[PDB]
Amino acid sequence: GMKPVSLSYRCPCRFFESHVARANVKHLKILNTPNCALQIVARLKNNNRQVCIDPKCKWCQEYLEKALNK
Amino acid sequence: GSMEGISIYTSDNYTEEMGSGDYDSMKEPAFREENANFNK
Repeated sequence: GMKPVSLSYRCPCRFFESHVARANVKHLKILNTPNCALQIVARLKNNNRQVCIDPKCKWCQEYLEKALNK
Repeated sequence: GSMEGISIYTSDNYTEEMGSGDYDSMKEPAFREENANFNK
């Protein structure tokens, strides 16, 4: 079988959804990419979609600090 | 976001998602306590 090389790309998302509600996302990741920018990555609950939230929002601010802990 | 924070993992670089979504509309809120600038 084979497996995608992975990692070889630039930015997972260059756009952000600036107004995501903590209510519509079940899981996030903090994309602190040295390659691109500080990105907020989230998975929608009902939509299940992988989207990115803008890091300048309010609830992401608390997320930022605590996400560094994994 | 959960209560005091969220506590999620820190991603260096990964391929769970390679392309940006259809999310074109982007305008961050500000305060959300008095008002969030966007009401709903």
